Parts: sequence; structure tokens; C-alpha cells
Amino acid sequence: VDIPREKRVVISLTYIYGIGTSTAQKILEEANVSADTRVKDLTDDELGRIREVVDGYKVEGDLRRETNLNIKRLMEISSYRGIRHRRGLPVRGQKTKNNARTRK
Amino acid sequence: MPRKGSVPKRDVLPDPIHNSKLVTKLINKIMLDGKRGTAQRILYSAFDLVEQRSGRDALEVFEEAINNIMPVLEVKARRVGGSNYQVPVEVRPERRTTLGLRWLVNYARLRGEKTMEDRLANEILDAANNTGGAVKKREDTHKMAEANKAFA
Amino acid sequence: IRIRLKAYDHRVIDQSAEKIVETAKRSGADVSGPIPLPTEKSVYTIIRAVHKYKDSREQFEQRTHKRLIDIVNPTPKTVDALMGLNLPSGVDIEIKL
Amino acid sequence: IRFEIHGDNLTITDAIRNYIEEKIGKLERYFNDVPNAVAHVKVKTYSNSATKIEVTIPLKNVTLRAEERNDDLYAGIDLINNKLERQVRKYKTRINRKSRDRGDQ
Amino acid sequence: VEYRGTGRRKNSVARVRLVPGEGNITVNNRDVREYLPFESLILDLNQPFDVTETKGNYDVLVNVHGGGFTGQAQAIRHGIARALLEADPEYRGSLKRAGLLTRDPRMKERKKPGLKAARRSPQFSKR
Amino acid sequence: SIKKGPFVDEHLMKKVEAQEGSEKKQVIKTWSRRSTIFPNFIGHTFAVYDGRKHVPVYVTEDMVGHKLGEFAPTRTFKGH
Amino acid sequence: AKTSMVAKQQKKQKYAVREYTRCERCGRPHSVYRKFKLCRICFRELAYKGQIPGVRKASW
Amino acid sequence: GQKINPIGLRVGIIRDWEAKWYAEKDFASLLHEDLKIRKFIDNELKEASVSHVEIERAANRINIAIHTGKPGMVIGKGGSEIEKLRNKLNALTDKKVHINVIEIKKVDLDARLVAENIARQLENRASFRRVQKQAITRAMKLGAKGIKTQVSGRLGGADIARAEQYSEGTVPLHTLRADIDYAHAEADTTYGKLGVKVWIYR
RNA sequence: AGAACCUUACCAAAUCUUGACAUCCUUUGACAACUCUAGAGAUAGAGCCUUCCCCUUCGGGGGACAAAGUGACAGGUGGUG
RNA sequence: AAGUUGGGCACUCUAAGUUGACUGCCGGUGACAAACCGGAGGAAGGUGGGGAUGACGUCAAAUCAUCAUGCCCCUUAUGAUUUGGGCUACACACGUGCUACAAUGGACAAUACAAAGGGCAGCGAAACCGCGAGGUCAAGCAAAUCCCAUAAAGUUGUUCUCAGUUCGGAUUGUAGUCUGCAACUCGACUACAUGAAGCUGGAAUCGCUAGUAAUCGUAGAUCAGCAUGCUACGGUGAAUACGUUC
Repeated sequence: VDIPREKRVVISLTYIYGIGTSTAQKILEEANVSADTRVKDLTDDELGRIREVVDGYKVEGDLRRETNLNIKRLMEISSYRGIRHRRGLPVRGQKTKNNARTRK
Repeated sequence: MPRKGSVPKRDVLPDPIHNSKLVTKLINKIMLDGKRGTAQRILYSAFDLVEQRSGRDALEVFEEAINNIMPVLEVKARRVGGSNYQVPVEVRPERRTTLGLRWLVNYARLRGEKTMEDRLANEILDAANNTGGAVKKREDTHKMAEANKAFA
Repeated sequence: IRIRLKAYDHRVIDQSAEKIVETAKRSGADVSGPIPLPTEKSVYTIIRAVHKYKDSREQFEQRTHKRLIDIVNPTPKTVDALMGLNLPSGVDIEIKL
Repeated sequence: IRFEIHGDNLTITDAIRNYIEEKIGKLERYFNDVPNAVAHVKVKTYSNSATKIEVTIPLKNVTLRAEERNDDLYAGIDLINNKLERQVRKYKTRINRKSRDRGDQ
Repeated sequence: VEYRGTGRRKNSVARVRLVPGEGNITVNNRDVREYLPFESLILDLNQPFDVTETKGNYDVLVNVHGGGFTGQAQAIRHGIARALLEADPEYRGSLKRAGLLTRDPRMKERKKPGLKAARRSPQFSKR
Repeated sequence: SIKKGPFVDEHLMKKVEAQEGSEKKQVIKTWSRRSTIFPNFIGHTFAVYDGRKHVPVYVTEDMVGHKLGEFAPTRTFKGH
Repeated sequence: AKTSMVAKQQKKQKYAVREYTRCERCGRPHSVYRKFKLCRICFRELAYKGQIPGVRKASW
Repeated sequence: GQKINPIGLRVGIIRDWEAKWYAEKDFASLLHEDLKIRKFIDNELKEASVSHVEIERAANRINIAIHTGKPGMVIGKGGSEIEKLRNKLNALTDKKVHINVIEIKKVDLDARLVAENIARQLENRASFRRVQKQAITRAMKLGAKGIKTQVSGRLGGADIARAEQYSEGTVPLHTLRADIDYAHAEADTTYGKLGVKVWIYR
């Protein structure tokens, strides 16, 4: 979709939302790509065969639409898993004393 | 026992390649975190670039480079209170050997390249040509201990 | 036949191994004598204080001394030491046949 | 210059928590001109006799202990700060004999 | 001719033998450079028969047991040193004065309780 | 908490099957900390005892992903 | 306080998850050894007194 | 300082065990049957000059050896109370076979007796320093070498507890050769508990 | 040297006072030694294995289960190192 | 195929019962006064290394919550009995550790070498079936043999190229794996997602004199389940002590 060039494709598809080290296996399954594909890859006939396998995935941005509403559903029921989002609470039953900083 | 007398200093084992005690002592100081092999391999690939950028064999070049590192005067602090408390004192031959090895490695770790493949060998040829960063702090000690010469 | 000799003390398991190697050679036996198995110790590390203090503790250990006796000439005179129960104080004997 | 206060079977108030820092705190702030330390105040009631106050301030070299066995927990600190201020002057004049005229050969 | 010596260092026993031939070691029935990791300490491992100069004389073919690579090495140079004094028994002073024939002098130190690990006391804040 | 037997309190399922037949009553005093929410629980109102005071709550249809105890708060936080 | 909890233990509970252990003479439950069933206080006591069988003191 | 008890150095080093059995499987439960009959023997005897007991277990014939500084009182009148003991000791466990008793000379040089008989000189509340000195002077008179004993708390009847020890003779507590025997009693005086330690040697 | 329950001593509830424990004990009433129902749940109500061993000759005493009892007593991780 | 099997090779090794290191033995100039200093003699040398052991005493030091008892207090309760909370809460503040902020590294392939300890329905192999956490039975066994268990760092090769990038992985939704009446308060992992602070840290401050600092992984006690803690274990292993004036 908006991937960068001049790097290897096993790390290049990671740059979008929704892919981490599945391009090593799952995108490598459907497409006949290799590991050493730089910017000089000629991935335009290979752009189509990755477009068929990425169309099944929720990855490119649209997963964050469903991820946002899952929190919005969770706070609307007002669950203890959901109040901890709206209140800076670590949510997954953690100790909210001194070393609980990344939620503030 | 540093107040019963002096500690008995112990023997080391010289290198097999250069047949030098001074090489093995350089291996032990670049040995970060007990890893003998992963540091000795780097020194064995940090004098080939020495022997590439100069035709001489590096066992001559090593003991020629450290002579621009090893200082002849340093500062030992004597607790005189309101005085300068910085006495220029010459260097014992054991500390003369060690403190040159210390400056050679501690400024090899602060260069532009990341690999100590060539972090080390660049500073050696600088010390072989009496320049660089580990040479210029010897002159900084020779502008500090040689400025307060009123305590010979 | 593998008569198992294990005990807590070392002076007792050695003198009870001398009993079974003596009361078998008097009979028609061909005794492979006592060879010492390695001791299966176990360390227990309690803490010394009544209430509070770690960083000052007493370690405890208990050691079992294992030996074995085997014979390969079974006569009814050799098993008279097997049926004849002696030194039952602090040694158990796991008699296998 | 914090005050880890804690009372053995006594409920600490907040009128004490301002009376401490004016006398135990401020009169030793101008001593120790490079300060970073923690104080410790014990208040131990004894129903048979009285209370007691223990103030310990550790420093780089020499600590600072004092005790009063009074029952008035406002008048006793008038004597703790007296014993504290005496002990700092012992510490400083120990190390303020740097001024010794020693001419080298 | 099999001059069979033993040798220990740092919780690693090493028994050797001496068949005549030339200098060639077969530690655990394989090559040394494919078993010992980086070939530096092997020329320090050849130090005991260096002073008796029996380089092209003896194949050894060690069976080593336990420890690590600097525990398997520095125990076969002590291994053949007990075997070199039944090859050259009058050359004992050549090995006594220089290194190999001393001992297994020292192993790891006991972890005392109330402490982090092996005489390194843990950090406390208030001095 | 395996696939095998998604857990129900089962001293509460017996008390809710009498409720869903005819017109429902709007209170079940219970504890319900152990049980999950599956679609035979919708509509009904439970007074979940949070340790202090049993709190009423009625079951919606988006509640099926979660379990019954996750709703009545026990912290009494608000504070600062 | 103490012997109510001793009486709670020795009865058979409803659940195998409860499975609760204390000591036979030590009231405390919190330092048991399931080969000895002794608290760390009296196991230190009756091994100094030798009432337990063969257990050395220390210094391996 | 924190002197540990002198028996604990020496159990097996220069001494032996007060229980000399073995059980690999079910070590726990039949260890409890020991201190069942270490409480129970100390219940009905009730200072019948008993120093200490020994337990040995072998093939459901479990032995009990008691020392009994006053011998015959546990026996009774020609095997009366010794048979009256096995009428209850064989019921608290299964077998309890071959109950017996041996005798000891020098009735108050074993330290269990020496601590106990002067701890019972404290309920009558009479002259604790002489209660000390009665034990010291009699000790090497009867054949001992080193004697040492103290009394710790509520000393004399006052409020503040004070230890009070009296000693002479070679008492090598740090030497591992030494056959040091100590004991601790629980003398109550109806104003707390007095604690009393002793130390005998040879 | 192992806080989901237990631990747990804390709190909110539901209900107990010879007390879930121990001891004299009296009639030793001699197992409510097991399932259904009602229940946050202990508990409550019924269905119930009415006994257990010896040794007399009569049906007692010893181990017999505790339904009731108090002269009593118990129980307190309540307090003050 | 390693059955380490046949024989027993018992030899070495290992595993356990005992012989030996003390200034015994010399030389100093060193005068006898013991030591010290330098040798040789054994494998070991100067209380060999380490552990255990902590004098008289100090601190009304710490526990009437391991226990035990003087005094005081409680007795329809300050004792009981249950499931349900809580001990896990948080704008914060100091202790102690873990993992890091990398190309003496990171990711993937190969390939080695340990010690200690556990296994009373417990350890559970080799096979399978799962991406994996793991499920199904038998193989062995109450154990120098059977299992936990292929230690890891290393070494060898291919890689990224010096950026908050293939550095790490905190935090949130998807697997419902397993233990357990039951994981919402309040567990343990792995699965694809998401990827935050963080570029070696100020004043200050702590540990450490050789198999020690440093690092790497493995065990056990608790325990149905659960440690970055604790206690033991080995692997690799520096630097530095001129000196007593502060």
C-alpha cells in the first residue's frame, strides 16, 4: 500500500499497520518473492500477487478501525476491563503502584 | 594484603601468533564481559588492516604506536589541604605498560565506524603516526602535569 | 541378587556390610563384595531467626550411604544369612532374589 | 531532608508535621552546605513511664543521634534540636582544621 | 607402547595415552580444530612436551570428560604431563620448573548464603 | 477455562430457567462471580454482591463475550 | 485463633483445591516441609536435639 | 553473643542419635509417632529422674530406651510400672514391643538431671545463688571436670531480668572433641518463667 | 521457601452459644457412619448402614458414637518484647 | 544400530572406606630472640582455598503472630461458622532487582562441551497430532542405570549496515493452552497484531583482590497452578593495589 523501498521485503511489509514477521512466511507463501528483494525488485507483476493475499488481511489501517471500536464497545458496557481504559490505568490486572508508568 | 606489604604480581601467557606478552594483555583488556574468543577474533582482524595500510608487520607497529600513548609524567594527589594537592609524579614501568593499553582501547570505542574490526586499527595507525585521539590526551596530561611543575 | 544396603550413618553401613560378606563366605558363596554407590544427600536451608531475619541462616543436610551386595552361588546355606535378620538398628535391607 | 516519621502506638498528627521541619529541618539546612539526606523520627509511647523521641540523621561521614525521654512531644524536640545543633559543630570543627600553615620544602 | 597418564583441572578429568608416531591429538575420536573452538590455546596446550621436544614422536588420542573447553584444555597438557614423566622420567625438572606438572590448583568458590553469589555481597542503600 | 465446558455457576442456571419461561422477574440475588454470559441470560437482572452491597445490573446482548463477575466494582476507588 | 485453624485443617475439605497444610505441633502453616511436616523453627530445634534421625548440621 | 547449643555441633561428630531408625517411604508420619511418645513419656513420668530417651524401629518391634536416674521407679515393684507403661504405650501406636530401661550411675552429672533438680529448687523460692553453688560444688566432687550454669529471667523476684552464671573448670565449647552436655528447663515461679541452662563436661 | 477459594489474622453479609477444639463426665440417649429436597453456603428437614469388640451369664463393664448436661470449663494471630 | 552389548576388560576413570604439611626439613649474616627473607623436597608452603564454630559484653536491639507464660482484658464474643471481597487500590515518594538502550551486537541456519539436584500415581521417553503453549496411550522406575534434560554463552556460515532502522517488546485486541469447584476482580505461558519510554545516565553512591568482579544457562525447596526472589550448581573470566598521607 504505502511500503518503503531500498530495503529487504522481509522487513519492508512490516512498516505498514498489521504485519510483523508474517511477510517472512504468509506473504512468502502466496507470492513467489525472495528474501533479497531491494528497491531493484521489479515488483509490479509481483505487486498483483501480493495484492490478492493482502486483500484477505485486515492489516492496512482498517484493523485500527475495528480495534478502536472494540475499546468503545468495552467502555459502553462499563466493564472492569473497560473502565481501566477510560480511567491512566494498567488494564490487564497489574500492580498500579510505582512501576506502572506507561499508562500514566 | 596492601598494608602488610605488596601483593605478589602474577605471570601471564604470551600470544601464539605474534609471540608477544603485550598482545595477550591487549586481548584481556578488550575482553568485554569475559568473552575470550569473540574479542580475540576482533584483534586478529584488527591488525590485518594495520598490515594492509602499512607494509610492516603489526608486532613492530603495535610497540611503535603505544610509545605515542604511554606518558612519562602523571598526577598523584597528595592530601596537603589548601595547597595545589597535585604532585607531578613519574610513572612506574608496570603502570607505564598498562596505562598505554588503557587509552588505546577507551578511545577506540568512540569513533564513527561501529565495527571494532576498524575502530581499533584506525586509532593504532593514528598512534603509529603520532596523531588521533589517544595520543592527544597524553599531551593533555603533558599540558597539565607539566603546567604545575612547582611540586617536583 | 543385589542386596541393597543403605543407611544414614557411615560407621553402621560399613560394619553391617562386614556382617553379610562374612556370613556368606562361610557358606558356599562367590561374593562380589561391597562397592559403594554414591551418596544421595539433600540440603535443607532454613533461616535461623525466630521472626524476621534473612541474610543469616543455617543449612541442614541429611546423607544416605548406599552400598549393594550380590551373590551368584545360591545355596540353602547362603540364604541363611538372608533369612537370618541381623543388625536391624539403622539399616534397611531391600532383599531381591 | 525528608522525614520518615513513624510512631510506636501513637497516631501522628499534622501539627507535628510542621513543627518538625521548622526546628529539626531548617536549623540544619544552613549546616551541610551540599545537602542530600534523610532523617528518621521515632516516637515510642510507654504507658508505664513516658514517651521518647529518637532522631537519627546520617550524613557522608558522621551520623547524628539524640534522644529525649520527656512526655511533651513539643518541648522534647526543643532539646533534640539542642543536641542536634551541638553535634554538627563537633563534626564541622573536626574538618575545619584544613587551615594549617604547612610550607613545603 | 602406551604410556597412559591422567590429568585434572577445574572439575574436568582427562586421561591420555602415548602411542608412538608424530604429534597428533584425537580428543573424543575427532579432530582438535573441530572440537576445541578457536585454536589459540592449543599452542599453549603444546607447552608440556615442548620442553622435552617430542613433537614428531607421540600421538596421544585423549578421551576427555566433563568441564568446558578451557577445562578440557589445560587438563590434557596436565594430562600428558603425568604421561611425559613415564616417557622421559629424568626430564621431571624440565616440567616442574616450567608450568604443566603442578596440579589442579583451584576451582569455583562456594556460594555463601545471605549473599548474591560467591562472595559478592548485595548492595545496600544507607551507608 | 478450556474449550471443554465453558463454565457456568450451575446453582444460578437452575434459578434462571424458571425466569425465562413466563414473564420475567427483575431481580435475582446471587453471587455469579464464577459464571459466564451466554444468550440464555439476556434481559434478566442480577444483584451481584461485590463484598459490600449487591449491585443490580441487567444483561445486554453485547455482554456475551464477557462473564458476569466483571461488572460490579469492588475497589471503591474514586478518591484522587 | 490457633487451634480453630488446626481444627479446620484436619477435617476433610469440600475441595481438593483447598489442600491445606500446617505442622503437627507448630501452629504456623507457612514454612512446611512435605518430607518432614515440620515448621522451620522446631525443625531447627529438634535436629539440634537429635530427635529426628540422621541429619548432619552443616558445612558441606 | 549468640552461643548456639553445644549439642548441635556434635550430633554425629562426637555424639550419636536420640533416634536411630530409618524409613525412606512414609518418613513424615512415623516421625510424628516419635514426638508423640516424647510428649507422652514426659507426661506421666513427670521427672522420674528421666534424662533422655532413645527410639529405634525395626520390623514393627519398635524399641524405647529410657535412662531414669532413679531406676526401678519406672519399673515399679518387680516389673509392675514397666508393664503398666506398655498397657498404654502399645495402644498409642500399634506394637511398641520390647519396652525396656537401662540404668546410669552418677545421677546428677548428666546435664538433663542437673538442670531439672535445681529448677525444681525454684518453686519453693529459696536462695538461687546457693541453688547455683549447690550444683557447682557437687559437680567435680562427684567426678566432673568443668561446670557452667545460669538463670536468666525475673531473677530473684525483681522486674528487670538479669543473667547470672557461675563457672570453673575446662569447658571447651569450641573444641569438637569435648563431650559437652547442656539442658534447658522451664521453672515457673508464678511471676513468669525462669529459664536455666547448665553445661557439664566429663 | 508460592495471597484466585483455602491460607487470612482484615471487611461486608448469612447464624451459632458446652460452642468446629480439649477435659472430667452423667443416660454412656450409644454412629442421624450414607442419599434426595431447600438453599451464596455452612446449615436445616426427611430416606438411614442402631451399633460395636470380649466373657461372664445378666446383659453389665473396657474401646463402645455423642443426643443432651452442668460443678466446670474452653477458646482469644486481644494487650504490653 | 553405539545394546557401550558377549567376555568381563577392572587397567585407567568414577564412586567410597584411609596415609600424608609443620616453618618437619636448609641457607641467610640475623643473632641466636622468635619470626621474617630465599631455596628445595611432595601434587600441594607457610593459619594451602573455603565452610562450620562468633569470648567478656554493647543496643530496655527484634519477635507476647512459631511457640511457651507473669499480668491485664474479652465470654450471644475481641471467640466461632461459611461464599463474597480485600491483603494485588494509586497524582505520587524512596529501597531492591530484571530487561535494555546493540553492529566485541540483532535475525536464521548448522555444530559442541557441564555440574548439582529431583522423580511414594510422581518423572513421563521414543512415536505422533498441533504454528506453538501442548494433548493421546503404552516404553521404561520407587532408580550411579529410566525420565526431567538437546544446558546456554560458544564455535561455523549466511545476513541487515552505524537511527528511536532486523536495536526492545512495555501496552492494548485476537489462541482460549494448562492447572485446578472455579482465573471477573486476581494467575501461568505462546499465537498472530500493535509497537511506547529508552542512545550508556548529573550530584552522589555501592559491590569486588582469582576461578573472585563480570556474564551465561541448569536445578531444587516451597507448590494443584505461579519467582525477574531465594538457595545451591557449573561454563566463560578480566583489570588492579606504588603506598599510609587523607
